[PDB]
This record gives sequence, C-alpha cells and structure tokens, in this order.
Amino acid sequence: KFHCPHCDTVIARKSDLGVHLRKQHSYIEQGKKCRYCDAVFHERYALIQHQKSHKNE
Amino acid sequence: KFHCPHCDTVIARKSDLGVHLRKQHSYIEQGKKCRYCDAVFHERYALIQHQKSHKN
Amino acid sequence: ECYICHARFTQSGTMKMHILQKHTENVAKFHCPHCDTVIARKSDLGVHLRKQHSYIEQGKKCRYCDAVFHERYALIQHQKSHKN
DNA sequence: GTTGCCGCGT
DNA sequence: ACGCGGCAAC
DNA sequence: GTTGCCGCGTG
DNA sequence: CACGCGGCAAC
Ligand SMILES: [Zn+2]
Ligand SMILES: [Zn+2]
Ligand SMILES: [Zn+2]
Ligand SMILES: [Zn+2]
Ligand SMILES: [Zn+2]
Ligand SMILES: [Zn+2]
Ligand SMILES: [Zn+2]
Repeated sequence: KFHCPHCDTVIARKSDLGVHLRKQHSYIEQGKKCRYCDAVFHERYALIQHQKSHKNE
Repeated sequence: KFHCPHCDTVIARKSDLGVHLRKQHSYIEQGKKCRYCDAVFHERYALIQHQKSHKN
Repeated sequence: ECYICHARFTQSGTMKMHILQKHTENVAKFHCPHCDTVIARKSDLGVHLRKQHSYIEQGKKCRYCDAVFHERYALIQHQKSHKN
C-alpha cells in the first residue's frame, strides 16, 4: 500500500494506511466547527486542511 | 528591584509585583490536582513548582 | 506586514506563523551543537538537546551487542549501524 | 504545530 | 490596560 | 499534540 | 508474511 485514495499523502506500511484512513478519513457523527469561520465538518482531514488554509493560505 | 514575600522572584515595578502576587500566590478555594500525581494545591505557584519537579 | 509577500494581517501573532510555514526559506534556523540536525524553533532545539544529548547516569546496552552508552543519540546511531 | 506562559517595555 | 518575546509542555 | 516512521510482538 | 501495538521526533 503506497498511495491514499482520499488525499495526497504517501504511506509505506500497510497498517499505517489503516490508522491513517481510520483517523483522517473516518466519518464523525457530530460535526466540528472551524475555529475561525462558521464551517462545519464531519471528516478530520477535511477540517485540518480547511482550518490550516485560514491562517496559512 | 523588589523581592516577592513568598518566592525568590524579583520584580522591578510595584505594579507588576501586585499582578504577580495576585496571579501566582493567591488562594483558590477549590484545589487543582497535579498533572502527574494525586497532589492538590490551592496556590498556583506551589502547583507550578511542584509539577516542574516531575522532570526529575 | 510580511515584507516578503507584502500581504497584510491584523495581528503580528499570525504573521509570524505565516512566515514560519510559507516562508520557511527565510527563517534563521538552529544548528545542533552535537549532530547534523537542524531545527527551526529554538524551543524544539532545547528539547532535542535534553532528550538526545543528556548524559545518562546509568548505562543502556545495545540490544544486539555488549556495548554500553551514556547518551541517547550515540546509542540510536549505533543500533542503526547493525544493518550494514 | 498549538497554545498558554510572565516579566517587561509601551 | 495592552502586546511582544523567548520559552515550554503537549 | 500531530502523524508517519519503524522495531517488534502475536498469529 | 500480515496485522496491530507503542515508541519515536521535529513540527
Ligand atoms: Zn488519506
Ligand atoms: Zn474555516
Ligand atoms: Zn511571588
Ligand atoms: Zn505531582
Ligand atoms: Zn508572506
Ligand atoms: Zn543533536
Ligand atoms: Zn551494537
């Protein structure tokens, strides 16, 4: 297992993709709001890439 | 240069010493538990200096 | 106001982080005095020194041979070598 | 990388 | 009262 | 605290 | 060899 289907990061181990998908691309029931705008997310990776894009752009 | 009546901190200005006495050496009716053991403190300075000694 | 971009910010706090992440090619980094590691923040250098180059009172043996080390960094590089 | 920290200059 | 500057634990 | 990396322990 | 744990380390 090398490439991730939901994002761009590359991983070497097979198990390390399991923890990646389960931590970054798992679906969360209760949404989390962006700390700056009014957006709300259910995926950890989508929140991180968005929330970084505010004060980093 | 002025010396705090409760610790070896030295402060230059009287106004800054007041804030130090308020924030560091004040009493807290509900105690705060140590981040690493079951110790409980009613003063911020004691908690801080204790918690830092857990690096020993 | 981020002399590099000339992009403006309301506070100086988030301006420093814009420079650290986007303009990392202009921040004076810190060379460790014991190894080839270069570190961006000075606080991270303090941790690196405390954890990697602190003299261990005791001694920790290599998991493979009978050699003892009193520093973490030297022990890790030694165990990495056992693959060559 | 985040965030709180505090004595200090403004 | 306000805001930075170096620092530190997570 | 993050996250991928890795050594190593179960099968 | 697959899988999952837990430590690692600068960010
Ligand atoms: Zn992914
Ligand atoms: Zn947002
Ligand atoms: Zn004091
Ligand atoms: Zn304690
Ligand atoms: Zn810029
Ligand atoms: Zn070093
Ligand atoms: Zn050895």
